Amino acid sequence: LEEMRDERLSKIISMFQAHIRGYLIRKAYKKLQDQRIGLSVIQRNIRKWLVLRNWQWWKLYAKVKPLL
Amino acid sequence: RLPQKLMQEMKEAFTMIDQNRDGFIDINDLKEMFSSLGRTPDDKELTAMLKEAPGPLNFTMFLSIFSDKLSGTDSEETIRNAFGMFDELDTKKLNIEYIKDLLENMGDNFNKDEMRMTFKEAPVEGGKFDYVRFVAMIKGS
Amino acid sequence: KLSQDEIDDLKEVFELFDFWDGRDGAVDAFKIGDVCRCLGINPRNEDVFAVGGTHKMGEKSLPFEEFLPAYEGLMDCEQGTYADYMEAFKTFDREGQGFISGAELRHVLSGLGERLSDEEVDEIINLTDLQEDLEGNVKYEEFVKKVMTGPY
Ligand SMILES: [Ca+2]
Ligand SMILES: [Mg+2]
Repeated sequence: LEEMRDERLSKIISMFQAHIRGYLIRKAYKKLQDQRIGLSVIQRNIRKWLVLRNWQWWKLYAKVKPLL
Repeated sequence: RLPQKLMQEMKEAFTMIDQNRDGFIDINDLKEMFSSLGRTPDDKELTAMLKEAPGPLNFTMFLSIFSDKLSGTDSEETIRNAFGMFDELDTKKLNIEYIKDLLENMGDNFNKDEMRMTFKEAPVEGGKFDYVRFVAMIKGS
Repeated sequence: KLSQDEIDDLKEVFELFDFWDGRDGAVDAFKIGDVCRCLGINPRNEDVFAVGGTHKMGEKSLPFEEFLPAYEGLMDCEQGTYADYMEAFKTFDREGQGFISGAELRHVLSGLGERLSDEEVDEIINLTDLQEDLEGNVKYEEFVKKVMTGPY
């Protein structure tokens, strides 16, 4: 009755908030994809380092690298 | 991969270490290269380095020794920008708790031993992880 | 119902979210709504709970094939229209000129319905560049249109 009126107004508001939540997430999507690549780069490079840091060939290589 | 610039880097490193222009790296090339940089390891270290290659150390043998260990590595710049991704305001630091969380609980999770060895010598001060300096470290030595 | 174009998009987004929370071929059921938001639908939190969304991280995780049916379930959630939105803000419009105070606006977004956080409200207002006049009033029509048309 008047109950239905209040309930539909509450749903409408909630749908508008859904629209807002939608907007917020979709706006963050590109950064999320970019950050996924960034973190992949970070985890993989740290891991590669942990293996090669005590390998003599690498220690040579990294000293040669700056000289070209 | 591996990327062409990384192949080109490897070839250039091979070329410099091959002081002979031999097309091979032998113990003399290695001794020569090391003495030009500082302390020269003793013959048994050098011989052992060379023995990691199952044949005479050609460039293709050199590729064979480095390719797997270098394949997924990126430039200091790329890694620095990777970190930048999480540093919106470009402070050149990251909250220590933030980078620990990313590394340990997200993506390809670091296990507790990877976490320990990572932050052992990490440049962290005032709760701030210096990622520019960290990058220099993981690419240096 | 689901076109292959659509199923592909879902895979791409599932994988993104399946990595941010620890790559293991599963997505935390708490992120269900967020995955479906990236895909272009706007479910109410109640809608997502109804298809198996949880209230906290770490309670349950979904492999893709369990996730697909959640998405299909949400896919036809009721979505607000512009007319519904205007009718709703008009209940708060004191003189029906199309203005509401910025404070009433914050009241409806964070004090009613599926309440938004202050951060979320600050951010949507920031992103939509909604500004109030000297008496602190806003045109809700502009705001409704910008939210609906999306970040791009
Ligand atoms: Ca996962
Ligand atoms: Mg030679």
